[PDB]
Amino acid sequence: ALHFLDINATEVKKYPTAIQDIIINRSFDGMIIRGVFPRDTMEQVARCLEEGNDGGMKSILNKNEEFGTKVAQIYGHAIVGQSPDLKDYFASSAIFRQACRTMFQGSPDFEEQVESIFHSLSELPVEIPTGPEGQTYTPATIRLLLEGREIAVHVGNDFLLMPAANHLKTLLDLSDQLSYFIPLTVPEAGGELVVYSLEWNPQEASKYAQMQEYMDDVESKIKSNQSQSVAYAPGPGDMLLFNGGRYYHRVSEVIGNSPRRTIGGFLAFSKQRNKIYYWS
Amino acid sequence: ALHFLDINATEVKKYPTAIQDIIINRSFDGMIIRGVFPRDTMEQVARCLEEGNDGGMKSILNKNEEFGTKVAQIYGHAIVGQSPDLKDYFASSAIFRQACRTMFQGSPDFEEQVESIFHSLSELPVEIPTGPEGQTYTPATIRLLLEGREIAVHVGNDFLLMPAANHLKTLLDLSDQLSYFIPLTVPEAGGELVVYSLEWNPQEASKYAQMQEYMDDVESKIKSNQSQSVAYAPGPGDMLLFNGGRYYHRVSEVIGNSPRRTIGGFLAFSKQRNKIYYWS
Amino acid sequence: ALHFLDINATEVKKYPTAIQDIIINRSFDGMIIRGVFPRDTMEQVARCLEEGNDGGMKSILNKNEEFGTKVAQIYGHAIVGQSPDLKDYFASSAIFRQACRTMFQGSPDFEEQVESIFHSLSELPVEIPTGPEGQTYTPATIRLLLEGREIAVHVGNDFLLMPAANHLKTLLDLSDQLSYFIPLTVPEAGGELVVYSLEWNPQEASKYAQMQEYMDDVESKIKSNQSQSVAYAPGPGDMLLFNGGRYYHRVSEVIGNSPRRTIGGFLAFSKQRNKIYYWS
Amino acid sequence: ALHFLDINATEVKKYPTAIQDIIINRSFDGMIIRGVFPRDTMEQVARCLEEGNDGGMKSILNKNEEFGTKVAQIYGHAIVGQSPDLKDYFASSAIFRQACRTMFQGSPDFEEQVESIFHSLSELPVEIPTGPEGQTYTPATIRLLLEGREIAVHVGNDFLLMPAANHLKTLLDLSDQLSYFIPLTVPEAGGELVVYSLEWNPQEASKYAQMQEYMDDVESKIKSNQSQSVAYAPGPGDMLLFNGGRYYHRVSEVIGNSPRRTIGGFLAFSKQRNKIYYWS
Ligand SMILES: O=C(O)CCC(=O)C(=O)O
Ligand SMILES: O=C(O)CCC(=O)C(=O)O
Ligand SMILES: O=C(O)CCC(=O)C(=O)O
Ligand SMILES: O=C(O)CCC(=O)C(=O)O
Ligand SMILES: [Fe+3]
Ligand SMILES: [Fe+3]
Ligand SMILES: [Fe+3]
Ligand SMILES: [Fe+3]
Repeated sequence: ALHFLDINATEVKKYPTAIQDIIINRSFDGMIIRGVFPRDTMEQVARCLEEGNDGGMKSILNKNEEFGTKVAQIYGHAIVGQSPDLKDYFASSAIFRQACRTMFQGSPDFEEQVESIFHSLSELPVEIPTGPEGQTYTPATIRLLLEGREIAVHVGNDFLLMPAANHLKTLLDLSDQLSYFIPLTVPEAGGELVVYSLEWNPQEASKYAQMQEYMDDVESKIKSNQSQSVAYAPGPGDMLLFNGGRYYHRVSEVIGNSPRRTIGGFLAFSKQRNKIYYWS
Repeated sequence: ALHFLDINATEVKKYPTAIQDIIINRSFDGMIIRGVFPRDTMEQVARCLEEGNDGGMKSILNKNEEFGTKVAQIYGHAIVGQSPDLKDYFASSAIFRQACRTMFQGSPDFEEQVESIFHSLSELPVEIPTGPEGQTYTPATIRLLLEGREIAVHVGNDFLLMPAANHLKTLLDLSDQLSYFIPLTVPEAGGELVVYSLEWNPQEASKYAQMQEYMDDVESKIKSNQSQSVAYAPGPGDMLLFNGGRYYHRVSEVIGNSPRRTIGGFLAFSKQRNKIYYWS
Repeated sequence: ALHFLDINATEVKKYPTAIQDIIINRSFDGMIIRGVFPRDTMEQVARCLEEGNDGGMKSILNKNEEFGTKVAQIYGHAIVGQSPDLKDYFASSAIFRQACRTMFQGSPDFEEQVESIFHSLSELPVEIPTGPEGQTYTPATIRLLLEGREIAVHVGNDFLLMPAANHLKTLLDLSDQLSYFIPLTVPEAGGELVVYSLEWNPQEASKYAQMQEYMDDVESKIKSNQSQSVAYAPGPGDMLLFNGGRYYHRVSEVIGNSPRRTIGGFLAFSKQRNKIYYWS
Repeated sequence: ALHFLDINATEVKKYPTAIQDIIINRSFDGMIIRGVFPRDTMEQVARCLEEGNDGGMKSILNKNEEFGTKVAQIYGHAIVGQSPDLKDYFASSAIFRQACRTMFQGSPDFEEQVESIFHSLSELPVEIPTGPEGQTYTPATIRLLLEGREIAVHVGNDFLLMPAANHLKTLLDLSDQLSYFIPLTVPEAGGELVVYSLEWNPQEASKYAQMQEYMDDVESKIKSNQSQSVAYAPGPGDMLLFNGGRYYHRVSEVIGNSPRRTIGGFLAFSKQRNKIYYWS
């Protein structure tokens, strides 16, 4: 995958076509924007969580008990895997927006930082979606991978077929959706983003029990031997931004004591490609 | 290879046994210390070079058109591969030290920063080697990889068999030597450190033309269907520290316009293992 | 010339107006400061050179066989007669500053010593010029006159019309510049500083091919019966400091085996006469 | 005059024939031995005088004029121009020896230093003459030139025709006598030794009233135009040693406030050239 930019956050202005290029033109596949947040910012935010001085965010922590101890714990309600009503999603999302502003102590505030990055890369306005009759979506979600845990293979564009999506399908240009995330703490080893070469293909994916078996099965029947995969491990405060709507991806198993705290969501164009919408 | 720590530079204090461990105990193979330098420092240093406002360092740049256009250009003379006199090495090394101190505007000074990091990791004293007749070795070297170029496969401990080494072998405990480097600028793609599992020794290394096709053997050497490799790409200000004395390694071909500027050298114990020596 | 003080370096404090006096008021013409350096220091420094234990200085020795065996060899690059770039000047100056500190083993360090003398004589601060893009100028230069050789007539203030001067002219008050030098070894005979009574006169000097013929030609057309000259021969560690910017001068042919080794440079005021600048 | 050595006191050992050479072979004319005494010693000795903490030497100071303000004040009796009895000479000579040993505080003792120097230069024993009836001669004499004063022209070898000499003529090999002196303090300008090229010539000297009009008168009658003279100015602790017995010589008029304090005497071979005698 030509998932390549590894850009200094500073020179982000040099790519005012970058989002349009990944989604629509598909000329490249993702970016690594280095230093979107100060490593200091990330360590104090990551410390708030670890103790409890967190603007009230322990109160939306959804350790995912009965999915086994092999998928990620997660602060705030992730819109993926929600009842199509969105009762509790719109609810936790307000808590998240507030508890987050607190923790970042405006040095620099999470939401505005991310917005200017997305702004500079698209040159369109950036908004978090307003719900049907005024609720707020959440701009992002903090994922917690404890040692041993991992996030399994999945694709962005399956969300377009999910009933919870039904509101946003009315707001969004139904292009590819992008993923983005910024690490608060990194693990000692592993726990790296792995993007597969293979594109969005629901028809053939569904015929497998667990979707990793689809990735494996492909990697046998394709035996050229380039590699089908490419893996990154962005450090604290480095943003990773990519066409996760299109490409199958995952996170490696976390090695060693220290967990992988990591905040982010998704990102896409809107109906008539005017605003840039970013949610989770 | 358990080339694994990915530590935040801040908590470098928690590992005061770390260097002895990589070299002497071989209990693990390397570290990535995140944020040894402020991203801000790294880009202004990189701007100084790129412009010319460089404390006079342009006068020791060695573009190596002597070797075809696939090896790195390099500021200051790297001690590896010099006539045993070290005349032109000791000279350029004096220029390096001043121009380098200059460029960092003591915010924070290169020699001082790196020294405290190596200190915290050993709790031994850290010194730059003084030459036979009072000269100075250079503490490091700025390597410049232009688009298309690369660094070929090699091992640190071959230096121990080299003529230019003859001085230091009197100064060093002849254990493993470590490599270390800090990226000033990162490329768009590629140009990543790849460390191979294959260890240092003198025998069948001698039997070739030379050495990337020692990563001939390397792969149909092994396999079950292992990894002979591990690959890293540290961002601006992130230090990479590893037992490159022991394991064969290289740097990927740099892809894309912007070049891979990178400052660093090597690192080892001293005759009766008290102070820690670091040079380039 | 009232080139007269022959002061014991000790009582140098008694003349805190001295530099302002020679340069600006021109109330007297120069000093001989006896014992700025220990005779022990001068013999051990000169022995480091003579052998090779020189902190790496042999590598900036510029024998000038390109000019006939009529002018002096010289360690380090003298700023006079340089391309206006100062690329190789600034480079050697870095080397010089290092090898010099080394050789003096801080007993007492060259730069520190010299600075305190210049300090006491002006009561202004003393600095070595930092260059346009962060380089260092050389605080001094070691001159080597072998037996038979000599230094030809010249004036300090021509440097003001030289293109290599273009940087410092922005830094200096464009007063007269003074010379200073301290003998490491003295020759058996000859090799003495000869300062002529004649003042700086570029227009009329330029009409001569060899500038000595200007000194001769004047000394015929003037014949009163005083003397036009005054000549000195300071022993090891004796500093000679005088207005060589204003007056024509030279060094006699060296007689006898032992060469005339001598370290020194020039000395001047700064733009708005605060700081004292000294270089070579 | 080949009055040339300007040797470092250290390497005085390299010339074990030098005294025999100046006196007997007349192969050269004199030496300047740099650093016989520490500048530190010289100024603390000079401070003792200037104050009064002088081991009692004020009691042999002969402010001298009886003779017009033409010649120098002088501590102790100089043997030249004495009653042939030597009663008052031998008496002041005892005083001088004690106050002098005193003032030097054995750091290094005057007699002992000078003796080792004369020793290294002859490889003969060195002694101060014991008088006829057990008295001592003085090893040296401290001369004091105040501002404006000077020493008139003279030759060493007239002393041989003087009645005050009659004793030593039984002691000395009647070769040439050398003069020697070491400055304790130097004046601001002038007050330098001038040795003329002209040799010892009593018959023709005696015909002039003032011995300078013999020097002027000669320098007119064979007007070629090299120079007939040579002039020296040794700093504190530098010894000047030369065949002043043979050549007419003098001291410049002292310029400026600070006087020219200076200790020294003469030096010659002994009857059957074994021992080296030195007195004043
Ligand atoms: O590592 C994360 O925070 C999530 C990775 C992922 O699957 C995504 O890009 O949404
Ligand atoms: O990245 C660099 O600066 C050179 C890499 C290398 O060969 C080393 O670390 O020893
Ligand atoms: O003797 C020297 O070192 C140089 C003399 C000279 O020309 C100067 O005073 O600058
Ligand atoms: O400076 C002196 O001590 C006197 C010089 C002199 O005439 C002598 O050497 O005897
Ligand atoms: Fe995802
Ligand atoms: Fe290497
Ligand atoms: Fe000069
Ligand atoms: Fe005399």
